[PDB]
Amino acid sequence: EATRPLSKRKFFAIAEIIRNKGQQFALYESEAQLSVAKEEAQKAKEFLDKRSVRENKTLLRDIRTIQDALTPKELLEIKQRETVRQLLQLDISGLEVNLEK
Amino acid sequence: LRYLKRDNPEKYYWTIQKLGLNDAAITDEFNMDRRYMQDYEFF
Amino acid sequence: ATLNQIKRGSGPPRRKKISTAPQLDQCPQRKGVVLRVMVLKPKKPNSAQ
Amino acid sequence: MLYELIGLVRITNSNAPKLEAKELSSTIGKLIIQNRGVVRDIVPMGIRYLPKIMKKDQEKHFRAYHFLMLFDSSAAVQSEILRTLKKDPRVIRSSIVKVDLDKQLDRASSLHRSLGKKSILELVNEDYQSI
Amino acid sequence: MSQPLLRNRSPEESELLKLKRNYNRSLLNFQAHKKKLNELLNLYHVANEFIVT
Amino acid sequence: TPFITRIMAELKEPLVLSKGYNIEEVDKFLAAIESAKREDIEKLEDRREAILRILS
Amino acid sequence: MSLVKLANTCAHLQNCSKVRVALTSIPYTKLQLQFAYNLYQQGFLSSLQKGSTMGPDKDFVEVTPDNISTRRLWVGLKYRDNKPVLSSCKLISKPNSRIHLPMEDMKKLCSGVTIRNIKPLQPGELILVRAHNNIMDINEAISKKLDGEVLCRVK
RNA sequence: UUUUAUAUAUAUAUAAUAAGGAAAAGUAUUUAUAAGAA
RNA sequence: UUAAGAGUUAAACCUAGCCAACGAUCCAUAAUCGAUAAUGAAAGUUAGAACGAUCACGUUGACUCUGAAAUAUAGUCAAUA
RNA sequence: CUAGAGUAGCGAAACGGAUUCGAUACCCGUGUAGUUCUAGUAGUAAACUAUGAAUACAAUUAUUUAUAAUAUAUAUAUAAAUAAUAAAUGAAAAUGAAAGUAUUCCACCUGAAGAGUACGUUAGCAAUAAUGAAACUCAAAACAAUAGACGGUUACAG
Ligand SMILES: [Mg+2]
Ligand SMILES: [Mg+2]
Ligand SMILES: [Mg+2]
Ligand SMILES: [Mg+2]
Ligand SMILES: [Mg+2]
Ligand SMILES: [Mg+2]
Ligand SMILES: [Mg+2]
Ligand SMILES: [Mg+2]
Ligand SMILES: [Mg+2]
Ligand SMILES: [Mg+2]
Ligand SMILES: [Mg+2]
Ligand SMILES: [Mg+2]
Ligand SMILES: [Mg+2]
Ligand SMILES: [Mg+2]
Ligand SMILES: [Mg+2]
Ligand SMILES: [Mg+2]
Ligand SMILES: [Mg+2]
Ligand SMILES: [Mg+2]
Ligand SMILES: [Mg+2]
Ligand SMILES: [Mg+2]
Ligand SMILES: [Mg+2]
Ligand SMILES: [Mg+2]
Ligand SMILES: [Mg+2]
Ligand SMILES: [Mg+2]
Ligand SMILES: [Mg+2]
Repeated sequence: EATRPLSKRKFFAIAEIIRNKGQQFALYESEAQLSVAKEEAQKAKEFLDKRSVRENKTLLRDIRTIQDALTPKELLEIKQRETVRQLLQLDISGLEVNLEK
Repeated sequence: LRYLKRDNPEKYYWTIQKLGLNDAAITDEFNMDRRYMQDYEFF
Repeated sequence: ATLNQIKRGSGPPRRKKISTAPQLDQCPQRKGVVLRVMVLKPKKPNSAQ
Repeated sequence: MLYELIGLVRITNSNAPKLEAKELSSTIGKLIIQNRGVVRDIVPMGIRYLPKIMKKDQEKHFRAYHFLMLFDSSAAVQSEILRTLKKDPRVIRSSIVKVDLDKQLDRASSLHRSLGKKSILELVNEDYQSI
Repeated sequence: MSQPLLRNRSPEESELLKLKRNYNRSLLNFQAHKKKLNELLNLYHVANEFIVT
Repeated sequence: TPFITRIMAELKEPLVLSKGYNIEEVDKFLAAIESAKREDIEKLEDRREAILRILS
Repeated sequence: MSLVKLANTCAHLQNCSKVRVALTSIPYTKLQLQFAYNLYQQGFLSSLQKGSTMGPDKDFVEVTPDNISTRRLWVGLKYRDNKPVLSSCKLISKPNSRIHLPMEDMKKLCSGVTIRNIKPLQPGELILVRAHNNIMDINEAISKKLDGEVLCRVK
């Protein structure tokens, strides 16, 4: 809006901001940085945990040992580590039942 | 990404931050000219 | 031919009538001094002195 | 990646032509398996006169024991196998071609595929293979 | 001429349409995975001939 | 950049199978096939190793 | 409200008139529907019909976002005395140069006076104007005292 | 078309059936104006 | 300092900015315009003599008094004659 | 062209042999650079479809070409390439799904010659590349097609 001369080249002054897009573009930037840091940390923790699981790491032999049993001590240890059906239940069955639902 | 900025600025900044880029890398004119390959040591 | 090309200066050439007597400096006539009187031969097919 | 190798091994001992092909097959298979590979098939093509008097190093060959090896392996050790084949005097000619597995995991060799047996399961036939 | 050209889809209709589309996606994913499992079984049936030792 | 490094790492982990296969899923499926057929151990392990090498 | 689409429709109608097809299809939108209705009222089109991309609608179909992409407006063209009734269809206000006339300039254009390089209205011609997202003939827009965008010529 | 019938497993196949006919005489100002030739 | 804003001028201290290929800066040229004149169907194009409006100048450049307002056809100083 | 290596054939230039009134040319011989590879400079071609890109539409036929079916047969349908066309356009040749009907954007042109020349500027190791006039001269200059003449132009007959 028109104003007295405030300098050699400046003769107008702001009066109001209809759209705050420029203002929001920095708030969102800082918020994005802060959120990305924590989400990074969480997912990196998950990846490290999965690496540890794979480091810890014989299913065929074990299942056959349970099957032949149907000796006692190793069988118990494998138990701690229709039971054969539960240990071999596949995610595909879940997909089938979900699709039917 | 420029369209995403024009549409959803919050998700735009979230995405560029997650991908390792900044606002300037998206908004500024870019060509893979020899000057870029020399300045950023592509090879 | 496009609208924006006409905007940038495209258009018909001006029918600018070039001066056939530049040395008069847009004057009806100029006073002068004769340096020499010369007898020329016209271009063919014309022939005269 | 599935690779079909077609080797043309030289015959030097007229009494036991298969010996050198045996040694070469053992070497290549050992390399493939010891570098995290699989040897799906070894098809023993027979003895054949070469189209011309082909020359490797200084010896001139007129006939060769042809043989085929279908093996699943990686690109790096595949190139290593090719390099070993090329410098080996025993292998007159060698050629490795990819057999694509984009659609079907199991595929037969070019010879059986040309005969009509697309897969090795068909080669070994199908009874009690629905388990 | 002065009336709406189209009838807006109700939120309930959109929900039903989204459920149909999700079912289509999950169905195609299911046949893809089951075909992959079938190929795995067929490869197992011939794994005996393959030399690893 | 954390994301690209994580993705490259997950690709480079051991026992990663191609063509949309999961190692635990493959193992469970093989065990299920063996149980169904039951309803030679080194040879079964050889089949498993060949399958893993092909799908590696 | 795409003037590009109105131009495409104009060219389509001209091409259909040249090859003398009895029926043709145009996009189903409010602007196109109003333009076709205005042509039909003047007698330039034989009939308006709503239909799919394959043909007219056998039974009445409600218009929804599900089928909006496949909807079309089918217009029947007229050919009388071995001549097409709808011979030429052109645009006045083009996308590159859009012409919005006040009412007095619109009267001047109807009265034989060239305004902004638009040829004056011809006797058997129709000029269409858009005012407040409504399409009408130039005479009606003058009678309504509405300043408007001068779109197209149909002779 | 619409509706209904029989038969068969809310739906499907066959058969029949169709409501759109109204009349009447009389009740100008038109606009601005672009020519080529050797 | 002014009646009055402003790097307009003078002083001080900060920031690194500002214009520009939709043409900056520089150079050449030019008094500007009209319900004025010419021309054209018109858009426009040309002129800016004559009528009228504005500006600048009164041989050249700077400064000063008076004044509401002048770098005045004033004064002072210098340049030219 | 700049560095390295390479150099079997071909082959500017050069050296000779022929032909010729003359050979500075065509023909012939030896043949340097170059053609080749690596690492660069440069960014010009009749770099052509002498035809910028995108979108909507536009009447046929024939082949293919690529899919989708249905039972080799449906001379099967949907697409694109090619060829000949209708309308349309065009000075015509001709174009023909664009040189058509329309919309949007960009680049380019304003008589011939002077002239893509001079001068300046920018870049390159350089050759050069880009940008790019003016004066002077003239009533010319060019495109398509027509009828002739002509060809060390073809074929057919007598
Ligand atoms: Mg200020
Ligand atoms: Mg101040
Ligand atoms: Mg200043
Ligand atoms: Mg200061
Ligand atoms: Mg300038
Ligand atoms: Mg002057
Ligand atoms: Mg002056
Ligand atoms: Mg005057
Ligand atoms: Mg002037
Ligand atoms: Mg005077
Ligand atoms: Mg004065
Ligand atoms: Mg003075
Ligand atoms: Mg005087
Ligand atoms: Mg060299
Ligand atoms: Mg050489
Ligand atoms: Mg030679
Ligand atoms: Mg000659
Ligand atoms: Mg020679
Ligand atoms: Mg070269
Ligand atoms: Mg280069
Ligand atoms: Mg050149
Ligand atoms: Mg060029
Ligand atoms: Mg060109
Ligand atoms: Mg032309
Ligand atoms: Mg040059």
